[PDB]
Amino acid sequence: GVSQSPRYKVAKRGQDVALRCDPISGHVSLFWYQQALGQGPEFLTYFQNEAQLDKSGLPSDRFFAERPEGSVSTLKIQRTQQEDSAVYLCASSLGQAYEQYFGPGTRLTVTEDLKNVFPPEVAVFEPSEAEISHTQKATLVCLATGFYPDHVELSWWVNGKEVHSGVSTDPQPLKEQPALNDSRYCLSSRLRVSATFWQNPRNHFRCQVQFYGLSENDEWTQDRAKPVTQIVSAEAWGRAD
Amino acid sequence: KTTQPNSMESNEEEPVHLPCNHSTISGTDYIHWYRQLPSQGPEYVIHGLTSNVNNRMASLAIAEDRKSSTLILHRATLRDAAVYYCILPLAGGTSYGKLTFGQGTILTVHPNIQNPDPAVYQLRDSKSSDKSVCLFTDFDSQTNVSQSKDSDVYITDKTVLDMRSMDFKSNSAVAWSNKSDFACANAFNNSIIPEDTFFPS
Repeated sequence: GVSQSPRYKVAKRGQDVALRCDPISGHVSLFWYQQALGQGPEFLTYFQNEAQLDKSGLPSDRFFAERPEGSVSTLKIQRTQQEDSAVYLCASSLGQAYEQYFGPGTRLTVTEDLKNVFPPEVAVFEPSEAEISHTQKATLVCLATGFYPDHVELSWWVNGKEVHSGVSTDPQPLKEQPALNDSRYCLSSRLRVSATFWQNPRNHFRCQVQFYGLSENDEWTQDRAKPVTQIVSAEAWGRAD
Repeated sequence: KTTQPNSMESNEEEPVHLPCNHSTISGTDYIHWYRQLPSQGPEYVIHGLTSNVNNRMASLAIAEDRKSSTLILHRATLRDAAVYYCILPLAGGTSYGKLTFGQGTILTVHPNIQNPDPAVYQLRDSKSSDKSVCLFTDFDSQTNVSQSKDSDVYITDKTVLDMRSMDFKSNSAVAWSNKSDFACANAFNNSIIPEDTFFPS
């Protein structure tokens, strides 16, 4: 379907950014939207082939879009401001009589200083012996904390294989310091298995948190390790007890 | 312009009627519905200019006076939980297919818990963490989890966990903190929980 890149982007206030959209082949119409947290998508601009027929949604002159060959489109935002923080969506359709197909979106977070960027710390909490005795089930909890921006994807891996069944991850990262605008975040996830599965010491559980941060093009002058895109994991082995 | 209720709750397997208000629309105007699942981009659901328009998942209904429309989900499942947008685009003139998404309605689909077994468990601490974690789980879908009255205590909202292998669903919430006075016995004190909730001792 429709693809977008980068999927995540953190930028320092005042820097320029470029968001790319690769629409479905042959789709004449392309739409760009800006979606702020807890809000619905807001229309930005429209293209019919290479012609930008309606750009009434562009916030200011800092926003510019192009679709030079009637296919790939780029949305550029110059001198980014905190208010630009949002998920930018792109969609394409064959034409007016047809439905729109959306990309996965590009989540942009604009921060005052890149020193605000931190990777998550990850910890796994083993099941309660009481839950095991009472329900014959075992719930593991993963906590990802202290990260910024809120650009993460958490997954569970058992014996080297990703699991989907029995997992429940929070929809959105929580602010550790609600009062601060550059507050770091925390995210939790649960993996529930049968008691017998947890009691097997041969079973290996790993909580993996993919963090999206700085790239090679970003400068870094802090003493700590550069907070680049990376995975941070925590593990636990089954226990007989 | 259209308006919809801010949110709506439904139980799995139940049909769901999502209402939409709008100015009288002509017999040539179409109503479109899109939905957006968590952290995903929007997706088309259905559109039409009359009632009795449908597909697998849903049907569209338009009131006789054309002042309201309804998206009917025949059999809601957990995966149907999402934000639903009722859109009334322009037809004719210089229209090109522009869609104006409003705020939409948040649909939450609750699991039908056959055998509630509410309990609060303390999980084993982690060597690299100074936090203590408490798990409130297996309670009926009618139970609501509130935020704590402490800034040092973090509590997530309830979420559903589906163990498809055993066709078993459960509701749960987590609370954690590094405070010394923090204990699972009081972690969820700001929430109205079942009186028969199990607290291991």
